Amino acid sequence: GKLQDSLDAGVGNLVDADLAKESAKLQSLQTKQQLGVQALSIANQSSSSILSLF
Amino acid sequence: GKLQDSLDAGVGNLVDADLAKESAKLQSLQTKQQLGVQALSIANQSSSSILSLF
Repeated sequence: GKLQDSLDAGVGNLVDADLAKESAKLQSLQTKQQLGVQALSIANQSSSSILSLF
Repeated sequence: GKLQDSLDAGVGNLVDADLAKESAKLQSLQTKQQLGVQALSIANQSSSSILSLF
């Protein structure tokens, strides 16, 4: 029984993720995605300024 | 008659338990069991703290 518990703990050490770090990574990536969307939206508009020259 | 009495006394010396110590160990182990149940119940709650971070 003790050996089976040790094997289960070892599997958990191998594959289980640390959700506390993921809680910060998620919010950081959401903010980064919003700024990326806004930057691409600003980038789309570059051609519109040429109309002013004619 | 005396020899049979001595044989019975020797058997009792070999196998009979000393209940005076058992009376103390019983209460000590009941307290130990209560604390073990409470400690395991505390340990079951480790996953609840993760929910607060999301």
